[PDB]
Amino acid sequence: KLLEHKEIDGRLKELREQLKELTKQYEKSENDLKALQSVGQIVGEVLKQLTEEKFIVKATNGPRYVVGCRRQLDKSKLKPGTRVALDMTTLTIMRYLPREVDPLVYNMSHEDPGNVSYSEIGGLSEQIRELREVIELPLTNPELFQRVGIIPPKGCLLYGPPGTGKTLLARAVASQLDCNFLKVVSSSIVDKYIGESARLIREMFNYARDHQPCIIFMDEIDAIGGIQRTLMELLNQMDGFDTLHRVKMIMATNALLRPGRLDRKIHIDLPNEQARLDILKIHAGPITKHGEIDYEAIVKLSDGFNGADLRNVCTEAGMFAIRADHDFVVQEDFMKAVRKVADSKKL
Amino acid sequence: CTKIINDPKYIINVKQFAKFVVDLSDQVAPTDIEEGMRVGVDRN
Amino acid sequence: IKIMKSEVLRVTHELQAMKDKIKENSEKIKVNKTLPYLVSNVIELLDVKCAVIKTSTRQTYFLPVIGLVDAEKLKPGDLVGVNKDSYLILETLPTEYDSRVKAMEVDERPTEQYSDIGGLDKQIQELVEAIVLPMNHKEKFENLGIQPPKGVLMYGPPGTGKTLLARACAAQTKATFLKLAGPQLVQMFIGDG
Ligand SMILES: Nc1ncnc2c1ncn2[C@@H]1O[C@H](COP(=O)(O)OP(=O)(O)OP(=O)(O)O)[C@@H](O)[C@H]1O
Ligand SMILES: Nc1ncnc2c1ncn2[C@@H]1O[C@H](COP(=O)(O)OP(=O)(O)O)[C@@H](O)[C@H]1O
Ligand SMILES: [Mg+2]
Repeated sequence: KLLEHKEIDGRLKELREQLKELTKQYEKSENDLKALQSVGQIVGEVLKQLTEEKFIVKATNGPRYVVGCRRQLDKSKLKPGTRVALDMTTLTIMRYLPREVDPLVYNMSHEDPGNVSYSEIGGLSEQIRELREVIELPLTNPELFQRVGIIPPKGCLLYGPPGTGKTLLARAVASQLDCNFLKVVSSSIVDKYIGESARLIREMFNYARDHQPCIIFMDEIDAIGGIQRTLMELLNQMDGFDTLHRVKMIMATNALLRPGRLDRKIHIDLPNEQARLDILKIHAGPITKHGEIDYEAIVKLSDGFNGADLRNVCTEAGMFAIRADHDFVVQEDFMKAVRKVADSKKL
Repeated sequence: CTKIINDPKYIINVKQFAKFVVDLSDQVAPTDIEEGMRVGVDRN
Repeated sequence: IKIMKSEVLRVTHELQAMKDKIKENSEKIKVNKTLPYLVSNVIELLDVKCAVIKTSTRQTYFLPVIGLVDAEKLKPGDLVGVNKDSYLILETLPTEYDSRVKAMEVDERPTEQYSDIGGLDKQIQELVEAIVLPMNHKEKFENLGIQPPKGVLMYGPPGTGKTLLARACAAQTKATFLKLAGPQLVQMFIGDG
C-alpha cells in the first residue's frame, strides 16, 4: 500500500507544481493588465531654464512648450540639452533620459582603450621612440612643464609617404592610455573656410575631457575642405588655451613650422628592406602558412616602398592559394605575389 | 496593404499618415485583398 | 491518506478558480487589444522594462511600461503595433518589407554568360573571386584566415561593362541578387530612404 501512496504523492506534487506555474502565469497576466493603463510620454529636450519651476522643452517633432517639472525630480539633472519625458496631457516633465547616440559622432566619440604592441607596427622603432618622447612627457608629468613655464606642447607632424603606417604610430602609442583616439581625417574641423567649428571644433575637447586622455589625431589635413588664413586662425584659437587632460594632435600627411603652430616634425622614413622583413612578418602572421616559408629574399625583390603594399601582397599570396586546395602558401607563391604587386604598382 | 498577417491581420500604409495593422470589414472577403494593392479604409 | 482527499480537493478547486479567472483575464486583454495597432519601432530599450517608441507618425514617445509583450524578446529597430492613443505596445510584428524592396529582388534571372563579356578577363576574375568565391566557399577562406572583402565598387567610364558584369554575375550565380539604383533610395518623406 506504500507504493500506491508514493505514486499518489508523485501525482499530487505534479499538481502542486502545475498550480505554481499557473500562479506565475496569472501574476504575469495581472502585471500586463496593470501595465495596460499606462500611457506614453512625449520625448523632448530642455532647451532653457526659465525659472525654478518653469522649463522650455522642444518636442522631437512637435512645437516648443513652456512646462514645469513634476515635483520630486532633481532640477539640476535638467540642464539645457537633456532628454526628458513630458506627460502627454499636462506636458509636465516626468523623468529624464540618457541622450540618444547622435549620427555624425561615430568616429569622433568611439573609445579604443586597447593594447596594440609596437611589434604589430614593425620597422618603426625610431618613430615610436620619438612619438613616446613627444606624448609621454607632457601626459605623465605636466608639473615640470608648469614649473619651467611652457604650458603648451601641442603641434606635431608626421609627414612622409602615404599610408605607410601613420595610424598605427598613434595606435602603437596606445600601449599606455590614449582611450578615445578619435579619427576625424580631412574633415569636420575646417571645411574650407570655417564651416565646421564650435560644434565641430570643441566637441573634440569636450568628449576627451569627460573621459580618459586621448588624441584628437586629425589626419591628412592636406585635404581639408577638398582658406590658409582660416587654418592659421583655427590652430591659434583657444585649442591650446585649455588643453584639456593632455590630449595631443597626431597630424599625418605631407611660417607654419614655428612653435604654437606646429611642433616637432618627423619624416616617416621610406620602409627599409631590413624593416620590410619585419613588416612582412607581422602582416603574414595570421595567414595560414607552411614550415618551409621564409621571409628573406622577398624584401630583396619586393621594393614596393609601402606598408599597404605588404598587407596587400600578404592577402594576394593567399588569393593565389585560393586556386587549388592549398591551405598554406609556399615560397614560390609569395614570390609570385610580390613579382605581381611590386610591378603592378608601377601601373 | 503592404503585408498580410496569418483571423488575418493586414498592415496598411496610409501614404504619409501612418502604418496600421487592420482587418477587413465584413463587406469584403479575404480573397479579394492581396499584398501590395491599394485599398480604402474608414477614418475611424 | 488524508493528503488524498484534502490536497486533491483543494488543488482541483484552485485549478478551476484560477482557470476561469485566467479565461476572464485573457478575454479582457483580447477585447482591450483594439485591432488598429498603430505600427511603431523601438528606437532603444532602457532599464527602469521601459522603451522609447517612434511611431509611424514620425513622433517618439517614452513608454513607462513595455506593454503586453516581453522586454527580453525585443531590441532596437523591431516593428511593434502600439495603441493608437495610449501608444503602448500591444504585440510584436514580423519583419515587414516594403513593396519596392520585394520588387528589388531578381526573379527573372537574366541570362548573360561570361563569354558575352570581352576585354574584361581580369575584372571578371576579381569580381567572381571577391563576390562569388567567398560566398559558396566561406569556411575555407576562414581556414586560410584571410578576410574576404565586404564590398566591390566597379568604377570606370560609361559603357565599360559595369552593369553588364553585374548582370552576368546575377546570371551565373545561385545567390539571391538584390538589384537597385541610387535614385531609388531617395524619397520625399524624411527617413524613407
Ligand atoms: N567589355 C564588354 N564586352 C562586351 N560587351 C560590352 C562590354 N562593355 C560594354 N558592352 C556592351 O555595351 C553596353 C554597355 O552597357 P553597360 O550596362 O555594360 O554599361 P556600364 O559599363 O554599366 O555603364 P553605364 O552605367 O554608364 O551605362 C551593353 O549593351 C553591353 O552589352
Ligand atoms: N609598417 C607597417 N606595419 C604594419 N602594417 C602597416 C604598415 N604600414 C601600413 N600598414 C597597414 O596600413 C594600414 C594603415 O594605413 P595608414 O598609414 O593609416 O594610411 P593613412 O596614413 O592614409 O591613414 C593598416 O591597416 C596597416 O595594416
Ligand atoms: Mg550601368
